[PDB]
Amino acid sequence: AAYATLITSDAYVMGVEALVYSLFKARVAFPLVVLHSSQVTQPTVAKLTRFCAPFQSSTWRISFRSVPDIGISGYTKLHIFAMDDFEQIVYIDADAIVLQNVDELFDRSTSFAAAPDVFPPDRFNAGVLVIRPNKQLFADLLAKAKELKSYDGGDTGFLNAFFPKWFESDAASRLPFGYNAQRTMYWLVNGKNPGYWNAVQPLKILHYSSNPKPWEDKGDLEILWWQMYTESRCMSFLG
Amino acid sequence: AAYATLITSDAYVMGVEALVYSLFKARVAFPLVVLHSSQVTQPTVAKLTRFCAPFQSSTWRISFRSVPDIGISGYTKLHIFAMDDFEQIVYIDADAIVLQNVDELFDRSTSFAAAPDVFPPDRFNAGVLVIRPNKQLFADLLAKAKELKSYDGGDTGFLNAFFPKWFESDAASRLPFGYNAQRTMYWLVNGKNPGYWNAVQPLKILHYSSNPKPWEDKGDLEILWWQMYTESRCMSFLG
Ligand SMILES: O=c1ccn([C@@H]2O[C@H](COP(=O)(O)OP(=O)(O)O)[C@@H](O)[C@H]2O)c(=O)[nH]1
Ligand SMILES: O=c1ccn([C@@H]2O[C@H](COP(=O)(O)OP(=O)(O)O)[C@@H](O)[C@H]2O)c(=O)[nH]1
Ligand SMILES: [Pt+2]
Ligand SMILES: [Pt+2]
Repeated sequence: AAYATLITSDAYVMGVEALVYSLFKARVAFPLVVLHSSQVTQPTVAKLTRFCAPFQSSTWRISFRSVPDIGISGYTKLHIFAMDDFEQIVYIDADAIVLQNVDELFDRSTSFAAAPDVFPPDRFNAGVLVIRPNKQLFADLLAKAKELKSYDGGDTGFLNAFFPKWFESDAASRLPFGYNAQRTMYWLVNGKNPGYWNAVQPLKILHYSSNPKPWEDKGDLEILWWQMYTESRCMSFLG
Repeated sequence: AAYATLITSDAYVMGVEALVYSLFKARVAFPLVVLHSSQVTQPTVAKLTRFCAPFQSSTWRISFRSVPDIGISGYTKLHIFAMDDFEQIVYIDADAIVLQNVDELFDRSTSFAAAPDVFPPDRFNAGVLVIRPNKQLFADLLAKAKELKSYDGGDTGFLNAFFPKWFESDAASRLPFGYNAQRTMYWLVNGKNPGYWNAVQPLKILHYSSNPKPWEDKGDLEILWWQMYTESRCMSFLG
């Protein structure tokens, strides 16, 4: 079992660093694999590998894996389904941070789990996926991605077309919102109805969906992201 | 089995009339019970009973039932759980309209079903409920409503505190969004991402949540509500 994340552009390296460190703080008991695609230049990989070295120990390994891009690079995320040297992968977008240990995600007995999106709430968001690799399933996702249109133009829209009955699936396959709390909801409800956000408990993974990404630019949640990233620099360089 | 709706103020009579007529157009094969509470004056009841008379036939009965208010009138909706001369009730808010026959809602074998809210998407909205009356459950809702706080100040927040594990329940108890398509989502996504709304298919019940209510005041969905209400006047008075 492993955590995985993904970087397909140099610019997202800071998101990966914030995420890596948040997993270190949470003391996750499972290794992490960082997938990087062709468009990520080698210096950025080396910089990221250096950043991560002080968090390596006998009890937690961070490893790196080159993966090829998948165009429509928008589908590069599909590679997790081919990572079949692992029985189970918990995948987290690089624009997310872990606030609390989520090791219990690996106790779900299902081949595919995801949390609801906000729009519409009976579809899932592809930023947090608990999957069991299956190279045959991977081959079918590759094929069907030349046939199925996505309602949001990206991997979330595609994966919902490939799994249109996710809302009907068992509770193991449907993660509570606190495992993928998208800031878009906070943006929309904080000024008027802050109680809607406070009802998301426990809040374990904060997802910084939509744009700009916090490293591309000061709301309360963005402040929380900068708290985590800058602490990660102190601990990497000075710890 | 019956459809039920609720009016607790004179001002909502137009919402009830739009809803009644939309159920007539959809040719629902189950009778409708309109609950009215103390605050609704008798003339408004008589006017509503007159409005509904041309839709009475040997094959569809609309009936009226006086119910007492339940304060915190915000909980008056809880009366559906005491309507135990019916095995099953499909409850619909008066600020909703039915676009397509929903008779299949009565085929769900569950005691309680509801559709997700948008905020957060793992809680349910109380505007469309498929329930099995149970006077004992009703007594407990009455009692627990003097103990449990609601995160939205109303019946939706209360019912989610009373049923906190709804998201984990089986598919029978979790209605697709198209059974309670709240216009708040359309308001929010139409200008930027209209494809999010178009992905809600089939769209069978349109819910005009938030304020103003369309009869209290011209977007595309409000135009759709006025199309239904004014047609209902023509058919009532002239048909
Ligand atoms: O320019 C990009 C776009 C995407 N990604 C990777 O693909 C994931 C999904 O894209 P993104 O999170 O930006 O989309 P959103 O969540 O806003 O829909 C990101 O988190 C990264 O892991 C990336 O590395 N660089
Ligand atoms: O002033 C009111 C408020 C509520 N209701 C009834 O209670 C339901 C729930 O209230 P509402 O739909 O206005 O709330 P919202 O959907 O905006 O949260 C309404 O649809 C009506 O059936 C009513 O008749 N008059
Ligand atoms: Pt993301
Ligand atoms: Pt409503």
